[PDB]
Amino acid sequence: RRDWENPGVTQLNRLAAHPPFASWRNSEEARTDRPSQQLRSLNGEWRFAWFPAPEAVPESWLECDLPEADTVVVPSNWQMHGYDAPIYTNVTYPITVNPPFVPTENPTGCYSLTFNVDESWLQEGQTRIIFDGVNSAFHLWCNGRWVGYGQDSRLPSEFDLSAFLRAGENRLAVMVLRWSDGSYLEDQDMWRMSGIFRDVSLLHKPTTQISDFHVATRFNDDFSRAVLEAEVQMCGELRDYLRVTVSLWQGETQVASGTAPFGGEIIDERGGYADRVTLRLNVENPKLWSAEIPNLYRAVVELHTADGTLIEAEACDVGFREVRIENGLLLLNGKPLLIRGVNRHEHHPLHGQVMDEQTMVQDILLMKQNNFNAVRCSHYPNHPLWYTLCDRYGLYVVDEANIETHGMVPMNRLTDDPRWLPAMSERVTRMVQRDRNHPSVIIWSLGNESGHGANHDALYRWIKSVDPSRPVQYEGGGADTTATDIICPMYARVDEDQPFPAVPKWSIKKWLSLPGETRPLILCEYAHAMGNSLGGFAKYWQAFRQYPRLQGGFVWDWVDQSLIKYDENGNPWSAYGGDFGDTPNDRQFCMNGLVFADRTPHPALTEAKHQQQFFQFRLSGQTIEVTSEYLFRHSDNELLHWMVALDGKPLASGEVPLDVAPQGKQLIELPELPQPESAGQLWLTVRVVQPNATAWSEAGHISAWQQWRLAENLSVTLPAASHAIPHLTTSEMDFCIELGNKRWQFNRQSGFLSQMWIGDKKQLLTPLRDQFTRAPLDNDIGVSEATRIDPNAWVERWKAAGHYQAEAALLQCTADTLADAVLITTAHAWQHQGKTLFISRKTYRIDGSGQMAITVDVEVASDTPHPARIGLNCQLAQVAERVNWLGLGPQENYPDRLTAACFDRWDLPLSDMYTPYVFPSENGLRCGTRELNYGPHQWRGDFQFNISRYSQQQLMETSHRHLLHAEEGTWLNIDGFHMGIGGDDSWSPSVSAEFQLSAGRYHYQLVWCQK
Amino acid sequence: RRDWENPGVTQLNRLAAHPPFASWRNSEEARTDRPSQQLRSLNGEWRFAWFPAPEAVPESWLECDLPEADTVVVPSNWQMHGYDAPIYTNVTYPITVNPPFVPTENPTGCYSLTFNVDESWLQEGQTRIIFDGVNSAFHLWCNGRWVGYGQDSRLPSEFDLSAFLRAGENRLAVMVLRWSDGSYLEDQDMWRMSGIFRDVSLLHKPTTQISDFHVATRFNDDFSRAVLEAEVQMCGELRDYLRVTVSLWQGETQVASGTAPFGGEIIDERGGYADRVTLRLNVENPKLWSAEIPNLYRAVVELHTADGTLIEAEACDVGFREVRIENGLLLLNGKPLLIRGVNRHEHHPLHGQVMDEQTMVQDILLMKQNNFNAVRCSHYPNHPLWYTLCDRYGLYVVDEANIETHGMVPMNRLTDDPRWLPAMSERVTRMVQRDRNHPSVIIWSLGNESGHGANHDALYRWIKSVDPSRPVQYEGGGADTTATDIICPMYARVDEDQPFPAVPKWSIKKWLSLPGETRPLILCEYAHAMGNSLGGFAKYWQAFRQYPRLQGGFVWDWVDQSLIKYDENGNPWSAYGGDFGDTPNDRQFCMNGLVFADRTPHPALTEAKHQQQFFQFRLSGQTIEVTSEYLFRHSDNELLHWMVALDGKPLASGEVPLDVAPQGKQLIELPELPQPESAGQLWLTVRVVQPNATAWSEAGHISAWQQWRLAENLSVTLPAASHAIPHLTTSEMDFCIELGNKRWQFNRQSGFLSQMWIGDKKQLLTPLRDQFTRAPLDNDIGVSEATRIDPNAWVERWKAAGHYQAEAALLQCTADTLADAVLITTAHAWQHQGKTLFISRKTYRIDGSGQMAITVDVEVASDTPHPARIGLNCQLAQVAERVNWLGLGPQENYPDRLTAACFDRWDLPLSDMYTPYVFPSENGLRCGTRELNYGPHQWRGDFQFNISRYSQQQLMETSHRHLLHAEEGTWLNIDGFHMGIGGDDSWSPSVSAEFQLSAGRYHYQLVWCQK
Repeated sequence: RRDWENPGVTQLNRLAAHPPFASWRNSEEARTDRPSQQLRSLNGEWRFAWFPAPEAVPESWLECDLPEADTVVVPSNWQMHGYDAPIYTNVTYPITVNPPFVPTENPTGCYSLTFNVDESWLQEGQTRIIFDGVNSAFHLWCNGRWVGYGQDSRLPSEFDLSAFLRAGENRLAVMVLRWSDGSYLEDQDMWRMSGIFRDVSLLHKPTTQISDFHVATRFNDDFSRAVLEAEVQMCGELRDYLRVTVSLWQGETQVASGTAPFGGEIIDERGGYADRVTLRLNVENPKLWSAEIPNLYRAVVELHTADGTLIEAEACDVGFREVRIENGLLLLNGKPLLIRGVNRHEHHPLHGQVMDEQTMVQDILLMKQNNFNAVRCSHYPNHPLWYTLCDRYGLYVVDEANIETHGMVPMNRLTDDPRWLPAMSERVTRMVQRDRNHPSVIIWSLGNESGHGANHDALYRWIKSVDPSRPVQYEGGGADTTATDIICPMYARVDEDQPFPAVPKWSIKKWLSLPGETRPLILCEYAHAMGNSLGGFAKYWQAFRQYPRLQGGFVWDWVDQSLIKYDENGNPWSAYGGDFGDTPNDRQFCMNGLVFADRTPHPALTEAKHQQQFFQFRLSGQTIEVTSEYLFRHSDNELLHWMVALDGKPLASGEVPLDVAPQGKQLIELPELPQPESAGQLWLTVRVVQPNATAWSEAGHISAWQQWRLAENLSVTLPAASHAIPHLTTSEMDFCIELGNKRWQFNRQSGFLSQMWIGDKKQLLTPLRDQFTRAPLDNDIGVSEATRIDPNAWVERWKAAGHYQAEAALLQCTADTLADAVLITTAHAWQHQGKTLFISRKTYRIDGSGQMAITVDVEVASDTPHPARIGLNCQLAQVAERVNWLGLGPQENYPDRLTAACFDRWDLPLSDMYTPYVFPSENGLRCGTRELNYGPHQWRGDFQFNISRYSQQQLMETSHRHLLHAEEGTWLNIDGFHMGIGGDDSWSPSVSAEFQLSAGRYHYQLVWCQK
Repeated sequence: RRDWENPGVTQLNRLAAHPPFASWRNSEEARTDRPSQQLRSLNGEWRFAWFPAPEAVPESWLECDLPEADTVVVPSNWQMHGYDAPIYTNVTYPITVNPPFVPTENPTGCYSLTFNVDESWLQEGQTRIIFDGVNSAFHLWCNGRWVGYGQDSRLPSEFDLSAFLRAGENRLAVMVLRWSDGSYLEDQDMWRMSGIFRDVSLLHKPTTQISDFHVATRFNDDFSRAVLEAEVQMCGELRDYLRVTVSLWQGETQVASGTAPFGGEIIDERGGYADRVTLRLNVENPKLWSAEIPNLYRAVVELHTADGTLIEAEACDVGFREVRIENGLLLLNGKPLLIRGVNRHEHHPLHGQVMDEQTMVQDILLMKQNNFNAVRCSHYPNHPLWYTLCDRYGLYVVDEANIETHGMVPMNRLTDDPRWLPAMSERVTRMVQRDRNHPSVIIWSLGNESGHGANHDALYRWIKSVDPSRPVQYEGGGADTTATDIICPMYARVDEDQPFPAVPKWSIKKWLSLPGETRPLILCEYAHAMGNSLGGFAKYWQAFRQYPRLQGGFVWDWVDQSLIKYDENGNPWSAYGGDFGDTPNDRQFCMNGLVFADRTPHPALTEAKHQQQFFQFRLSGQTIEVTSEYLFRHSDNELLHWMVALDGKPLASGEVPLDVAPQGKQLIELPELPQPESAGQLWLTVRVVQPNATAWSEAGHISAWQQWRLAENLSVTLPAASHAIPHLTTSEMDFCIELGNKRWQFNRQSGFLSQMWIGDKKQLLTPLRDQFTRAPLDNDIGVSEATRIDPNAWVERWKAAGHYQAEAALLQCTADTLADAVLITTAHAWQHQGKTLFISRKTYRIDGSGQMAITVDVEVASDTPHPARIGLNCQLAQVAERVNWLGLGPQENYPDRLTAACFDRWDLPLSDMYTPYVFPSENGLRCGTRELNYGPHQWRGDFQFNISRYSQQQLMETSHRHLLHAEEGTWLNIDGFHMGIGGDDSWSPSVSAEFQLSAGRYHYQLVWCQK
């Protein structure tokens, strides 16, 4: 029999799902969550062998381990050890589509563990083994005797070893298969790997047990009285002296308690359950749970006797909150939620898909510090410690079933087939049976990207039947199906519509206004941050804040899924799909996160932080309206620090303590602000600072900020008459301008500034030319490769029009001396295959004071695709350690993503000016720049600059950041106009028309001097 | 592995469910439903062995059959052959309740078949084997090689034998187990048996196949234009030249056709199914299908090539009807249905649960002739020929899934467990996949008596998701759960409420009026006809006709489930639970049908026929309002025959042709009716006669009848002065009265009429005494046995009060001669343990003309339970061949069940006066009797008489009808007052207060003479 090739068999001799059990024998040890000695961890050094097929495994492995097998640590994935190549694929299945049959070449991992069991465990009670996760299917042997079979990969599999274990030395043998019929339900967009990637534990229970318990909370309209209903299910012999005690604790203080004997209410004509008992505990003025204030209680269920002798104890964490939907609005504790969620994949920086507590805690801290209040367990149930840490730290959790058949054509082939109805149920129901006691979990999810079938509807309303306390959602079928209470499309745009046949993604504002539609909209996936991305996030959050039924969404996604490889010298470097020999692969589409693999923040994280602030600011006159977006907490750990700056020079500042009610308004009256008579723009900047240290933040954390323009003083002063005039000399090929120390040289053949001299030091390695092309971004490329070309992609439209190939032709290059200046007029045109795309007309005025003023007028054809860039390009010959600039910063910003950057004077190291994206592209641009100082050079005007050690040509050719080599000198790109980056999705043109260079005529002025 | 003890494994290598396939290779052979040679019947002589356990089966059976094995016919049940004892149980499981484990003693039947397969079948195509039903689980071997495993019992199991079959001699070996884990879902109230009880077939298909097809009909508001949507699914290689033709035929006339290549509409983001194709055929003025006019079309689906070469053809029957629910009303074709349904168990008279076409046709004819328009497939899917015969003959079908866990405590133990969610789905989904193309099936059913769980809800709304064309219902959980569109309680009463805890059965009129309730009410089970039963049916149908949302119900049930045993002389006799050694058993609760096991009608069938007439009559003045209850047919084969009778003597009659629109009204004006001056009551009787022969009825069938009282002539004449006076002689112990030939003798010790003499022939074997007790009915006993006594049962209240034990005490017995008569006054009292229950005072007047007038006054105590009877009892010494009576008849009727019997003069054989109920009880009563003639004796008055050869004492002692022996003479019971029989249920007191003898004082007069 081949159980891995049959969807009707998903388990053999596997125990029922339940909430996590520690099997305490002391109620005080359960209350404080002390470790239980009845639970043993089998994590550690296991013996491992690899085989190309399960049939190649010798049967002598069932008796003793092979001498040729290696020692590995469990949990791990054997693709991170050299036994296989991890396979990255987005939509296409990594195997031949032929359900439910897998290829004969099925990689097999044979794990073995030799251990000992105490004799007290064997005399009484039941001993079970728990596998928290095995990818994908596995067969279990205990002492050479077959125990059972498991198929699911993200839910624990539990087997009874009481009749298998022996005193002394015991050997457990697990045969794990890479591919199974369940892998057809596991088409998630991640790295496909395999192995025992989660914890292995051994649990000992008494003869009579606490088999299950369900804890629910019911409230009134005011949330001042609460009823905790705890229903307890036992296994074993029914005895009249058996009693249960349900105790609720806040810290060390008992709040409520209840003791009843076994026996339930009459339900049917035959009676009720004799092995179940329900307890109703009344709580007066409970402390409600939320993402703002995570108030937690400890619920201890003690199965004992009438004498008071404790048999067993099970403890859990209970949060008094109630999540429901009324009037098309999702309410938690009676208040409409605004979801600031993010999609999270379980990707360890070093160990692949093996998750520990440290990475969970770090990820939670960076999400909470960046104003994220929710998280999506995508696309599978997570590690049960993740949920507990979410309850402790206060994050909303959307628990999603491990179902995805994105590679099926059509996508609902398996979900409409009743033959796959059992197996899918085993991936849904058990999940609920594991996670219905966590208050962090507020929304159940059927899965992702599986079309719409009747199995989805059946499992959906099954969850509605068993657990009415949580709303449940599903994307497939167009996000309007009967299988969702919450509208959750992926990558739907704010204003424009994209009507695909029979699954149209209408705009969210239009979607809410459709005839007969009532449900709230929370985006399951939006704002694809794949590389240099996340443009239009301000539009998304403006729509969220303006519309009551637009309640936020989940950003895709948190962390890049890149794997560490090593070069010839052993230096580590991040790698993506296709770097391990896996073919076919979706090349860099595994990196969509807001942080790097080592949890280094991207510049997009600052924009996400600014757009998700819980404090909104409105400057009117000289007063500030501060509006809270907290729903349950008072502003008790926040103060407003304001400052006024004249062109980056501070003038006045102050600190005001914030006292704002939840979703309330506060007025702050600033003192008499300075009124300078010096030229420049006055900027008012406010920041919200937390003085005390929270469990997730440190003392002085900035949670919100805002900037406005105050009164402006335009400069009307005139420069003094420079005593020296520039000498202009005309050669047969060059124009040479002297000002004593400073010498400019223009080449009359190319028409560009050939060379600059200060003393005898050359300053330009390449001439100052025009640039209308950038290194293509991940949003620009989309899903277009060399083999398959997408004509809608921006990079393909640019290279089809010859933007990367067009050659500059010199139309005019004249020079003439003025009274106190030398005037250089140039005029070029860029042509491709006889078609003129761009025409540049520049005027260089060299004054006697030393400044060189460049006026640039660019004509762009309307029929050619809109250029990504209009500016200048040169390579300086000097590498300076510091870069100074008066402008927006200090992070990377773009025309469609700049609301987070503040206008000030920023000084940064040169290496900080380059964003180390794994896939090289355009990066490091700083918008709104009024002044730029680098070495001896100073540039003034209004421009967007990026300064780096890598040319745009090198950034275009190179596919990995570790292959980049620093070039001689420093590459500078000053641009009059720059095009937005997009970010609605990464397979369609996402740049809005307001951020496209579509005017046709552009003008910009620069001043180049030596400070 | 023990697959029969694991709910996660319900099949192994079993093919998907589909509508029935014949695999035609000629479209004309498919259109006419000619037999297909690609389908072979394996029914016939198989080799069979019996084993106490599957482990006791030798493996040599896998190679060749055992020499000790017998030859049986397939299909059959081996409990009908002596290998096992069939077990009857109602609620208690026949095995130890320990799911999913069955006892080690599991009876095993090993079937073997040796056959041959043509070599043309092996060269090309796929050969499969179909088991239409195997009870319960089975393992299959072909030529000694294991093929698969099946678990379901009422749905076909199909296995692929293409890679197993060989040229020449092939052997198939089936191991069938009596008990499995699926038997926990098979707790239906029937005879538990086992074996291959349905057909076994072998089907041959090509390489490319028609795997499935779904046919649906969509209408407009008028039902004049129809769209037939036929969706076709194929298996095999996808070729561009493959085409499908969907042809619709009415007789030999093609109505519509459509041809399209394979390829469907775009459904998801990945596209659509390339192996599916949908055809939309427009039909102009279709002939709608209903139970009144079953208009059928033949739909032929031909998979062929572009050249026109036919590959394969599949044909089905299509009825254009649309069943929906609006405004809380169930509409078929826009008209509100009034269900006249009945519950049917598949019980063959001789072969147990093996159903053939003859029994189906006969059952359908008796249902349609008795005004039944619907049937419930309870509690399991039926034989696929049953549905086809229902479409041909026009019966509505409620298809019910094979799920019932009535023995679980609580009843929803398995249906709330997600672990049983897969298996239950395999019993639901596949059923739909077999029966969604039959227009006879109008209502889907999840099952019966399983409580309410989340699995019921999930499967319910799964059926809603796949098949919206039919409403779907479920009883469990109190019949108000979210798992029903149609309210279907069992045995809910018309007016009185019975509030069980958490599952109350409120009265239907009150149920419809509950706050927030909207759905229509159709009773799934009502009017329990267990033996002498079905009282209050008139109340049920009055409630159905008065209330628009009360749309009828299903009577439980059609046929008695009794098995034929043989005595010492080989004479067959019907037997019930406990007659085969099965213990525990529910003794005669298997016989609840309206017909006997040999399809002999019970007297209750006449009442069912009269209460379900499609014609209602209202007499006003001398005109008759005839109202049709047909919804789709015109009265084209009906005429009204009226007659007027004076005390059973016909006077005038006539025949009027009926011309009534559907649910219309017609006035019939009778001619000048006779006006007799003779004494007596005039009765007007109307009958609806069908002159022509329908497919289900014969020429002259009576479908409805009604009777009214016309003007009455009270008798004021005086009897003549008799010349002779009776001589009265007083003895020391007797009173003797002479009238020449006729001599009466009263015993002065007992006070009763001791003897009657005509000539020298004695006429009484026992004296004429009072009787206040009857042989207890099945409704009177209820669920009370000798071991467990139910105090609420009527028989236990009667025997606890001493009604069957009370002794008559003589208070007064006097005699005195009158002028022309002799007057005998008697007065008794019945006492038990010093408590007087009844007091009888009789007056016997013996006139000189010959008549003996008896006036009886009975006083009944109020605190004692109300007697079932108040009348006289005697045993005549003469057995006459004929019984004549002027009164209601000619069938058995009772005070609460008499609306079907007509008042006339009926002459019947004596053997016809005894109803042969299998469990003996009170029977043969005739109500409203004005005159009774038997031998030389004549009785006049108003009384209820039953005349038989068996005493009430013998009917009480004896438990089987074959043990009854005819006594000397003839037992006669003339009763002044009789108590109703009940029939709302058979476990509670169902007799209404208006039919109980609760007045306290009663009076009746009789006249005894010699005609």
